[PDB]
Amino acid sequence: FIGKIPIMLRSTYCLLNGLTDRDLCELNECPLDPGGYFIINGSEKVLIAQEKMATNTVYVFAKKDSKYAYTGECRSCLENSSRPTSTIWVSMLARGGQ
Amino acid sequence: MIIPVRCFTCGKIVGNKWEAYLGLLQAEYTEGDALDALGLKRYCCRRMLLAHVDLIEKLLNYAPL
Amino acid sequence: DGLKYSLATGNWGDQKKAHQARAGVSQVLNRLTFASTLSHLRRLNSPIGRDGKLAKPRQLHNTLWGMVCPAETPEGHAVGLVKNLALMAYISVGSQPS
Amino acid sequence: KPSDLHLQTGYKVERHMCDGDIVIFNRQPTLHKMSMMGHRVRILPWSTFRLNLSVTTPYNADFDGDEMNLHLPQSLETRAEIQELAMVPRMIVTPQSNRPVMGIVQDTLTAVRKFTKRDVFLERGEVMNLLMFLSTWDGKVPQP
Amino acid sequence: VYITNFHVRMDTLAHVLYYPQKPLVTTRSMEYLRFRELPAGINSIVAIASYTGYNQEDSVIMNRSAVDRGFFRSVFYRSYKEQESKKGFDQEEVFEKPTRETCQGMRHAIYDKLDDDGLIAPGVRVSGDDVIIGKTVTLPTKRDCSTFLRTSETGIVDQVMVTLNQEGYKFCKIRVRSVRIPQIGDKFASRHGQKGTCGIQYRQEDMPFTCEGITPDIIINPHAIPSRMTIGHLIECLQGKVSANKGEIGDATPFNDAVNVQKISNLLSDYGYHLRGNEVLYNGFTGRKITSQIFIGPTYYQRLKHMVDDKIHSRARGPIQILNRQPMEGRSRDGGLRFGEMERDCQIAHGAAQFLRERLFEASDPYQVHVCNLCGIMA
Amino acid sequence: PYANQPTVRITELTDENVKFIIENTDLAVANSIRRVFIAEVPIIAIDWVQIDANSSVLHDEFIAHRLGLIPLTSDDIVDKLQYSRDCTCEEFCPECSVEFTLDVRCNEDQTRHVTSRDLISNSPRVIPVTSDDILIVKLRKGQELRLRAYAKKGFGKEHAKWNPTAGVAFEYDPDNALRHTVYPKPEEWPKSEYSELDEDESQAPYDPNGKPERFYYNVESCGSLRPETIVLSALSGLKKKLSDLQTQLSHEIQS
Amino acid sequence: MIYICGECHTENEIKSRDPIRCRECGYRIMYKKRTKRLVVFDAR
Amino acid sequence: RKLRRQMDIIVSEVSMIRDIREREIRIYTDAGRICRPLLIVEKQKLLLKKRHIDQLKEREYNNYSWQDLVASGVVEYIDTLEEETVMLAMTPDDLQEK
Amino acid sequence: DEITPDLWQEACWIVISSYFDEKGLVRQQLDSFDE
Amino acid sequence: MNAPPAFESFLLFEGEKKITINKDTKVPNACLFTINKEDHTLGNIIKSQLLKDPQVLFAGYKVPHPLEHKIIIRVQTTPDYSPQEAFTNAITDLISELSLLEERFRVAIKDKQEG
Amino acid sequence: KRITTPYMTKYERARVLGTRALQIAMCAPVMVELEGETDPLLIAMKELKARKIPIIIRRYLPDGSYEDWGVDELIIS
Amino acid sequence: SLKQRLKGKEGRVRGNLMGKRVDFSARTVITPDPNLSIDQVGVPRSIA
Amino acid sequence: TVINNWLLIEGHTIGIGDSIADSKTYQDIQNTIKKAKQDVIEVIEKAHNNELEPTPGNTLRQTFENQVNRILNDARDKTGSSAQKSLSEYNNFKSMVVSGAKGSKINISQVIAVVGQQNVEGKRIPFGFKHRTLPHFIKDDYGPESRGFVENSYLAGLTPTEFFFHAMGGREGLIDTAVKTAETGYIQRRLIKSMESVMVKYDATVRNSINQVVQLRYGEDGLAGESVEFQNLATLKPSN
RNA sequence: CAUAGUUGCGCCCG
Ligand SMILES: [Mg+2]
Ligand SMILES: [Zn+2]
Ligand SMILES: [Zn+2]
Ligand SMILES: [Zn+2]
Repeated sequence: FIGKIPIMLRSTYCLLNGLTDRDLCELNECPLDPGGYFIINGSEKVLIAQEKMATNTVYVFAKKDSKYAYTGECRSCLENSSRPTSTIWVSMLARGGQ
Repeated sequence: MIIPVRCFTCGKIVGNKWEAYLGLLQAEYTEGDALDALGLKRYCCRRMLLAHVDLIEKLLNYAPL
Repeated sequence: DGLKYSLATGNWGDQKKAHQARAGVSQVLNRLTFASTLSHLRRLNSPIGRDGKLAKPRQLHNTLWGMVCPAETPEGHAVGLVKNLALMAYISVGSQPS
Repeated sequence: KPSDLHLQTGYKVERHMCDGDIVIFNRQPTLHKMSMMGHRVRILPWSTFRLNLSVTTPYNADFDGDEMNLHLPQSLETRAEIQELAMVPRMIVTPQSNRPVMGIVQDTLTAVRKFTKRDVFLERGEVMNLLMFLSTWDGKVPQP
Repeated sequence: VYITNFHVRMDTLAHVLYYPQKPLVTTRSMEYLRFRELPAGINSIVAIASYTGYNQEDSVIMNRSAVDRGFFRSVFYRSYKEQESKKGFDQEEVFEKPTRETCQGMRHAIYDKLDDDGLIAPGVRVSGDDVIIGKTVTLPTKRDCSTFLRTSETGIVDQVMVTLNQEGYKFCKIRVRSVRIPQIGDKFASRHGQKGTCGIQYRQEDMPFTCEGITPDIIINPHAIPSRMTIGHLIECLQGKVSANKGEIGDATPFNDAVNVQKISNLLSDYGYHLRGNEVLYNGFTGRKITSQIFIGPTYYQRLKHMVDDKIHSRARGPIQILNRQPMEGRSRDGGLRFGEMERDCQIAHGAAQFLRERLFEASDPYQVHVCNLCGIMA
Repeated sequence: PYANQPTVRITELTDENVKFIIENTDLAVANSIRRVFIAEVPIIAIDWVQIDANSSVLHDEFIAHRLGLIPLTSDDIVDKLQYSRDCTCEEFCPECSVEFTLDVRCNEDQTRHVTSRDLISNSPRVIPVTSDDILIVKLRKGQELRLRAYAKKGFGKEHAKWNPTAGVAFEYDPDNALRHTVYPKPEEWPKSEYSELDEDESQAPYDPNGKPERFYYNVESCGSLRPETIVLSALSGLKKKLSDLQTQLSHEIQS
Repeated sequence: MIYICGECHTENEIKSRDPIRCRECGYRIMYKKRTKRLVVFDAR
Repeated sequence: RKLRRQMDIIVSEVSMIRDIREREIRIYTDAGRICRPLLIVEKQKLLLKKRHIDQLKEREYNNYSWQDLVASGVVEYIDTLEEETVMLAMTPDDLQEK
Repeated sequence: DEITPDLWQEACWIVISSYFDEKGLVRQQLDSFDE
Repeated sequence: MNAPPAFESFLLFEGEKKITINKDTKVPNACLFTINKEDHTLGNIIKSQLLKDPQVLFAGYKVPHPLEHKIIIRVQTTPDYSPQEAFTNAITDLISELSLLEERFRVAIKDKQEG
Repeated sequence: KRITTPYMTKYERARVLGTRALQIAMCAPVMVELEGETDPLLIAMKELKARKIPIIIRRYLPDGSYEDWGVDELIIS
Repeated sequence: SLKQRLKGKEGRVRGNLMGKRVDFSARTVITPDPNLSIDQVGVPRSIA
Repeated sequence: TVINNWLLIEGHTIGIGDSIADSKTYQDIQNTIKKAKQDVIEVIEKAHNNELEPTPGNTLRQTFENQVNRILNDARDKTGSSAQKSLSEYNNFKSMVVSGAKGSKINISQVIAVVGQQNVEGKRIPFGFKHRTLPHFIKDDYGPESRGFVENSYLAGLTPTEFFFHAMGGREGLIDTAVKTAETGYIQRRLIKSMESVMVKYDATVRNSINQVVQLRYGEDGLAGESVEFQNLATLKPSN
């Protein structure tokens, strides 16, 4: 034993998985309840999807807050390993310097 | 929930008609003809049986107390 | 406890580094109407971050067609940031490229 | 104990607010003098604040969900100050643009546009019913 | 009805409508939201017309008789909770109805409604100050730490459950039921953003009425529409009229050219009505025909969670703060109102210096100190 | 300087509704009459619901509200019954109220429909009107409902449960001869069932001398009272109101 | 006080000194029995 | 495209974006991408035929589900990145008419 | 053979009904957690 | 919370007069009848009957507030016919009309039931 | 050397009415005739119209000096 | 910190001296009423 | 009070019939839109054949989009004018607009005839995709429909593309209200604290808390803003 | 009459 993982309701390992509406009525569970949330200390907690820039991809932008004409960046990260996502910039300096 | 006793707007009794209205639906009437068969001529009363949702039947699936 | 604490508080990262952690990830599920619950479950959050100060994402971009609700945002200081999925919107669960 | 209820001159009674007491009324955000104005209180038997419709426009108020704040002056000096400075009739003309701040509003404005059309005509019963609501009427029914 | 098993569940806040209805004018997509089986709102005969003047500025006149018939009546459920525990061994709180002399101080609220366990049994009227959980912490006699209700609530204890907590302590949750009837100030909305408050409630005879004896349930202000341009509202009203006469739930899928206002008008005209939905109505007070005719018909309205009892409050010499000597919100909203800097400078613009002094100092936190004239420091 | 000589012609009479016409009368009189129909006709409706026990899926005051809206056959009993606030007793007696009892125990697998049939009065001359039958609630196996209640005199002004009419259709000048209303395009408007115009016509020719008369009525009873009895009770009640007002005015003038 | 088990609906008296548990089911959620005090609702 | 529509090696939600002008073929199999179903068009004609609708009319007691529609190569998932390389008819009844 | 333009109005909603019967409206959370 | 007692829109209070008379100083032979716990049901009909009287120079009524249950009826007359006299005559005429109407209605009920 | 306006300012009217009403509320003697008056504000208004309030306004000029005006010395706005 | 007790818009200055909570103050929802003069406000009985 | 009590006798309402126009009006609107879209196609042809010459101070793209913008603007204005001339004397939209109590002429033209061009940051809808506003259009399409010209009224209902572009415009309006509420009062609270103490002293001079003269007389005349009003000087304009 | 932390994150209303 190493610990306890909260289980999303109606997920493949939730006890309400696969049961018919008669069973859910027997278990005092609404058959129309969509599920997809956890119960933490009796509070129904739902996780919001978080939007972020996609990884491992070349993006050329125009940094106006710098001395660079353009910056090519790429947030590089492995498949489900090394959570630190190493971001690289390859940047063309401004030509206006003189 | 359950059918209202009276039509909210006019007060016509529409509580003794929900079960009969479903019985007529089993007899394969149109919804309009079923309501006309029950004498609901004002569309205030027709609103009830046509738009009512009967959730009490669902709540009678759970166990008592 | 750790997972529980995060799902209790919505603070994500080290518990000790919760001062600098991202917050507002996990939320108490909104149970006032069934449609409200489904809207909360199908909700997406775009953080401000360093990207936010560069380009304004509050506007409804064209690539939001058919993937996210064109008119559903919380009015106030979260217009455009908090969004809700289109009805036939499915998120890729990922797979091995091998 | 009636001695504790007995009164003499110089004593003070914190009486419940009754009709005629002056109250300051405002809505947040406050943007000008007309957003915080004095009114006279009227007891009404339900659970909201009431307004004549015209004073909604200086407050920038509408009855979708707006709630407003009411303060009660506690001294006769403050009450007189609100009476002589902050009452809405004194605040009709705003010095921001030397204009009236409040005017006729939606239903009244359309209804009076209809009313003052050249082809409006009122029989005896209608005019006699209408003149009941004219407070500053001397009681002379005019020559038709 | 937010969920089917709401009766078993005990959430912190819930609202349930007495008589929900699936909308007469629906969309195909609504079949798969399961909104047809868990509706939120009622179809109501709405007449779009100016009247005595209580509907103006996005307000609503309601049929008092309809509300007497259960129109938009709802229940608001609270679920309080409290847990017994043992902190060390110097104390152990315990559920039991306290007594005046067994405890070293209690509030004037009556404790003779609980049982021996100190929990009120379900089915008893409670007030905004009665005691629901008689809990007493032992003094290292004892000190009462019982719980009361919100000051602005008067319901009935619906369901009292007792459990062992995660650690193994007898703890209880208590549902309290309060029946909310629509009243003046309650917020209602269409499915088109026409948010409005209940201006006033008229009985059925005072309301206007058609030749058929039909009164309207709700009377909006027509001036809501031109600036907003919510023409889906009007088309919904027309389509609902057609649906209710025809006996068929009308389809309002947006991008469907099979339905346009022309066909709806032709179908409406087939039932002996004005093809554009207008009708001649009679003044409820005088019985006179109204000079103009009134657009009217069924439309799906929905009562929002906001009520005046939730928002109404007033402060007069209540529980000031322990640090700033200023009002704070305790058991309720009863912490006065922040006299913000905007209001301060507004009063300065008014020139009402005495009232401003009264607000900021003489009626907020008046204090006095003693200062030595020689140095200048408070002594 | 005197009131008209109004005449009545009854076009139709059922146990559900009465349709008739009043002529030689003023608009205000007719409108006040339909106001009295809706609001000021006294009937007997359930009030004071005391619930001994409840195991329904519905909370208690839900059931009390539903029982309040049950109509009761109160044809002639209502005359001899006094208002409870006017009666002198320990708050309830046969001269101000009628007792009702209900006790249903569903220990059966089938759903038990608690209807108006199950309501039991102590006085047989007051019954539920439908006694199809009005559904009150549905009970599961092992679920019961036991309560008693009373029913007392009152009129629709106090609460709509005392409203005896299920809609009072009212009309006058069906051809718009007075032009009290102005159709922007009268061609569009369907004719009334009391209209007498032809098909080419859409309005009667305007009369600058007409007055509202020939008011068409259709009082549809909810079922509590016979509609004939509704109209008779309404006229008697309004007569009583004006006579009492005259008595108070006589006191005021004498003072 | 009397309590009703949340699983098998067993009526049973439980003192306020012991852990709460149904006396032949082992279940650990109770419900207080309805009060026997008189209650009146106006039908309005 | 044939393999994904047949679901032989490539599972659906795997996005294949060809930038013709840049001569790039980006294949994406990671999680987090957002996709939706779309009906496939060929020779200005739908691959959806009346027989599929007939089999879906008796969706019960025949067990022809949406998964068979995807497996038969009639409807396929498309993400925002792929949508740039899609000429998407609004509706078949008018757009692909002659 | 081919869906007629008039019958297409029924056909698309039959397809969408089959889709939601297969999937439901919370496939995101459930599938993500299962993965 | 602040909902009024619903049974108090028709029922009087202690020392509350159902009707009071006040002479109106603006115009001679003009008086205001303030009637408590009454709606338009009496004000409109009494105003209509008063207007039919030829000696009534002016007759009107108003509700000062719909949430309140007062009605103010202003009656002004030629200077030979008191406003109280006009009010009494109007009520007597309405009572006679309602009695006649009830009698004719009962006769019509009997005729329709038999025929 | 009186340079302030003889017209009483609105602020001066407000303050003098409030202060005199507070005085009358403390049973100050009334320097005007009153009939059936209980609200001190109305009594103060009547005394103001009669110009019999026993108060002198001291207007501080910005230099530091001042003028003194009786309420009767000032023209009522 | 001590310095944080004053700075911002919620300290003892800008949060408690340029504005603060005040007694004898109520708030609630507004509704229209044409039968009141502009200088009049209806109030609930409970607040009064 | 008087106008409300009369309005009970009169009554006022808005309905569908107030939004419907005659068939000839719809036909005129359709002719106008056909002609305008043909003109836009002609302008695109001139741009494609490189025979559109830029106006000065404007590049060729700017001149092209200005031509298209003015074409669509005058099309909307003509359609709205024709719709307004069609309004009956009983059309209650015209009642509410003529009174000025609510709405405006542009609202009537939008609901009856044409919603018009939807703009983002004062520009037509940009190519969020590669040279496309949506996946329903060929690349490099500057037509009104592809560039976000809603050509159906609210009564007629918007097509999906038109609906999405209108949603984008509404989103811009909402963000504008958001930043307005953000900057609501910050400027004002700065101004008020800079000028809190500036008052009029009893010498009729305007001074600050420092007692420094800012104006010898308030507003250079010593007159309040409550009594002044507009007049015209008759000895300025006329000839000698 | 008198007694019930902050200090933040989130969220609801205008
Ligand atoms: Mg608002
Ligand atoms: Zn009805
Ligand atoms: Zn009795
Ligand atoms: Zn058990």
